[PDB]
Amino acid sequence: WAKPKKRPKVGQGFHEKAQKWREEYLLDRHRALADSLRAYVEFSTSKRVEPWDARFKPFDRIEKDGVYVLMRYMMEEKLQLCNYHHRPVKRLFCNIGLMGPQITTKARWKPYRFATNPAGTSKAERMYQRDKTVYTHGHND
Amino acid sequence: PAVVDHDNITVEDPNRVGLNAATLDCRGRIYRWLRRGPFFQVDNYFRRSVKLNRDGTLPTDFVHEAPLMRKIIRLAHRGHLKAACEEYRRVTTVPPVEVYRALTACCVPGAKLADAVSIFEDGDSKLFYVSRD
Amino acid sequence: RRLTSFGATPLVLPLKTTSAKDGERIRTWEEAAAILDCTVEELQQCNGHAALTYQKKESETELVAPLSCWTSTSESEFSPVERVHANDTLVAIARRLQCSEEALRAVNDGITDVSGLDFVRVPPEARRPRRLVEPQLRPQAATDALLARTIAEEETFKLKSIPHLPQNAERFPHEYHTPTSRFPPTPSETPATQDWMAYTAKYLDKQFTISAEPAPVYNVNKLWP
Amino acid sequence: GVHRVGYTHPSTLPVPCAQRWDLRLARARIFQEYIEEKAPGAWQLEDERSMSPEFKTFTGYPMRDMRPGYGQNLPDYIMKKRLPNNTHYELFARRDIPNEDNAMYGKYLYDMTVHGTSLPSTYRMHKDINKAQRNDRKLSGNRFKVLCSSGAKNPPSGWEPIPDA
Amino acid sequence: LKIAKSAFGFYLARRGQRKYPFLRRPHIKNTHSMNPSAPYFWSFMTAKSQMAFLPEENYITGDWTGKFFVSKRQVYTLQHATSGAKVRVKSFPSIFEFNSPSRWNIGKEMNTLTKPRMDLIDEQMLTKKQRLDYVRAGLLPK
Amino acid sequence: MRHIGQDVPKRHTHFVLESRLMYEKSFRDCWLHSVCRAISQLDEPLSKTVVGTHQKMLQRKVTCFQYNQYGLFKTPYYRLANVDRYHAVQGVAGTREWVPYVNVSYWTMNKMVRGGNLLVHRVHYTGWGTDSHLKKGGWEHRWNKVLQRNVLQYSRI
RNA sequence: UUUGAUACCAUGAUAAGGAUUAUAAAUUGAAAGUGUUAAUAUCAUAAUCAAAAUUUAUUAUUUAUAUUAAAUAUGUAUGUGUAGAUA
Ligand SMILES: [Mg+2]
Ligand SMILES: [Mg+2]
Repeated sequence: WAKPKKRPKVGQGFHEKAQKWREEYLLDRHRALADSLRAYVEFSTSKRVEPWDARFKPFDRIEKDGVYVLMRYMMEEKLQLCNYHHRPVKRLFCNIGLMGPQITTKARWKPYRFATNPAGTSKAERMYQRDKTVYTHGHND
Repeated sequence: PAVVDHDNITVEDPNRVGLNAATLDCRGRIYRWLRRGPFFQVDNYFRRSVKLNRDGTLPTDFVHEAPLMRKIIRLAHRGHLKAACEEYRRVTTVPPVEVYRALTACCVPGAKLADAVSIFEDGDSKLFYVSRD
Repeated sequence: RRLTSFGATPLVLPLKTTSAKDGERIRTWEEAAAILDCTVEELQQCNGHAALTYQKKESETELVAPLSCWTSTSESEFSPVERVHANDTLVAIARRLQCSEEALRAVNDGITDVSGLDFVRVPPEARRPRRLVEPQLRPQAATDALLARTIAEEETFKLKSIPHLPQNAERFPHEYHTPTSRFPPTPSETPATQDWMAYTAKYLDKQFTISAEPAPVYNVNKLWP
Repeated sequence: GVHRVGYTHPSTLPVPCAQRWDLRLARARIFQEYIEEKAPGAWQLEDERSMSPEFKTFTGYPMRDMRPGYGQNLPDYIMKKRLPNNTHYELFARRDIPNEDNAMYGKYLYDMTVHGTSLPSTYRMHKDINKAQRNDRKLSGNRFKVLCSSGAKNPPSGWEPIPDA
Repeated sequence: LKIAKSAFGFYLARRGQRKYPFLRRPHIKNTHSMNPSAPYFWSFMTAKSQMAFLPEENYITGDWTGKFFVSKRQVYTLQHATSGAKVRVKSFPSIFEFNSPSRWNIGKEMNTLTKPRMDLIDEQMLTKKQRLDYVRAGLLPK
Repeated sequence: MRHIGQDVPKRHTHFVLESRLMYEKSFRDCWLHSVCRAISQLDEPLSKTVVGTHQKMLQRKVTCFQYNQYGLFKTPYYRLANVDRYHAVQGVAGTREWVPYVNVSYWTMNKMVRGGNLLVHRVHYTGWGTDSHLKKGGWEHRWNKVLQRNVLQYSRI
């Protein structure tokens, strides 16, 4: 326990600098916000890779049978309306009921960050190639 | 002596009746306030107003409370015991003898005795024995 | 048959031929307050419209008495009519209301079989009647006496409605959560869903004869306890 | 299932009988009870921890309700909540204070009844005694600091302070 | 404390890096209060319900002479932009003014419009030692 | 004042008195505050009698009234400072530096226990204690049992 | 007509820190002193009741199926479990 040294005085013309810096940090933040809203909505609106992990069942099965039949003829329209976002996709599968208890229990789904890739994604590197200038919390393309 | 105006309360507090925590001389005042008895606020408020006049007259007749007492009497004469008792609750000042008369008279036909008695005992030796009539 | 204080039917003071003060119409406040035996300030509390327009009650049609001035009648207090159960006999109903059966007939036109009736008229001779409305309930005149100023301001500012939600709010389900709202949200209902037979009848096979699976006439409590 | 809750009025049954919901409304009038209209039927969850004899923590009563969002903010919480009046908070407010005896009586009162006089605090007395001791040898390491300065700056007509050396 | 930045430098001990119970740290220093989120924009560090009324601090409560700065939990309202009146907030070193009004601010609290910890650093409020330590972390050039 | 003739060795002890007054103010304002909160935030109808435009109106009227009350004490208890009645040492409650049933700081508890002033009993430093309840579920369990005998053993009416 | 615990010189007192009294009916935490405490005074009101400004040796964070609802509550560092040095 030593007596606390006194803090030096503030600065000369640092009040102006702090005002200006915060001022235009805010002005910048307006466009950063505008842009990230644009990005967020563009992502919600655009298609995604299929959410289910095909390495497990009932998904591994050849695309001409089983769950894929159930999807092509009964669920297709809906699955496309929600753009294969993993949350509504999993919910639709619960509500189709012809799988029923399996969706959470036997079936496996891709992890969050992989399931969020844009449809067409070929290489894994894509997760890291999305824009970092934008504040969407990984909800941006 | 401190006196609180309930009409004029301001942030400035010109009469300086509030208990200021940090002023000069405050400490013993604070200590006094923390020692106060369970009814202190209530008792002081009640005894600094509401006291027998120098003539031996009851405090009972006040201009601002008069229509309320009238209303109680009126209600009791039509035999609404509960409505009357519910208005008796909102009385700030000692109610005139006429109120107690009305209220007990209302208790008679339904035989309510417990209620007649608690009315009487309320007006007597609490409120200066207005009830003893 | 004892009456409760201030029956739920409001005493109304019409303007009409009034006192000899006019013999045409009632006018001043202190006048109607002398008629109804109440303070003028109460009389004004109750009537917002007639208090805002003017004090001379210029053009307004009537006055409403303060709740303490209302008188209850057996007529307004007790229900005139009685519901009929599926199994009901005139004997049963009479026992229920304590009437003699003949008295029950008398008001009901000597009817014998009650099977085609929703309601049977009750004789004034009845010992146990129903009260029209729960007695321990608070009359609305009282709660509105609490709010008098507000009710006058409602008229002054001409406030029809104050919208609680923004225009499009139902479109965004997770956005407007009032702090009375609770999870999990309930999905909107669906017509045939309650059992497989109903569903089958409506969606799958439409000539299916049994439209729903047999419904016990008594109440089935689906969330229980 | 998603269903409409339903109620059969006893007049319509092929035997009249008193419906449990009707009874529930009776019970709500008697002990005046808030009926939460938005209470989700799906959310019945007992508190496993306290309500099952299988856990060492078993009190027999639902200690907490298991609702994640629930907060001191909500009108529902406010309506069933214990006000701080006359709880331990009040007890602390009154009995825990810097000189505990000032809780039992006015110091001046006590002092004047027991001793003939008001007595200074021990600390004050220490500074007093010390001044007396060290005023006896050195003088004039001192200063004159009062509450009100006028008494020194214009002293009364008399008052000729004894010269010192 | 080592350095006294306020009075409390004299009264308080740090106790090393000491743990406090969850969400009670004695001093509320909201470094995160401006922390950009597009999708969470209306739920983050704002009112939990959009049907809540604006706080106390958006209103003139009593007879006032005037104020120096308005509080930082005050929420920016269309009138803040439009009226063209002084809007100040107490930040450090001194005060932050909203000078350049935008509708993009509207509906958020000024907590959220004022960056608590600036990327800007005064070299003149720093000891030569502290400046060294800020060069080590790769903040100040040298 | 201005350090002339100060009676107590630590000046800051006075702050403790100030604190007491805070709690007093809360007793004076709690009921009021909370009612105004609950009536303000209520989305469902208030009642049968007060609904619709009347309710909206009354809500705003109330929160307007609550904002107008100057000096009404709204500060949550965990944000009030805990300071010793003896040496005016402070500690964060819920931390090992504040001792709750005596309401003194660690520093004073230590001083007072070691020179015998408090009457306590020493128990092995490493366990739960002599107490059955603490021995079972630790701090949370004992907390619960206290709730149980303050509240739950009553079937309220 | 008085002057110290103050932002300021103004003595006391309790921490941490394993290195050879062992098994039976038995404890793996010590005195050598770690801000706040009692005789040296002779610059100054600096103390929390909210919503606040990182440089300080002395601190065990959640690492890939599903991820922000009530007091406001953390946007940042994917890089072959990979230096030196440490617990
Ligand atoms: Mg020492
Ligand atoms: Mg102070």
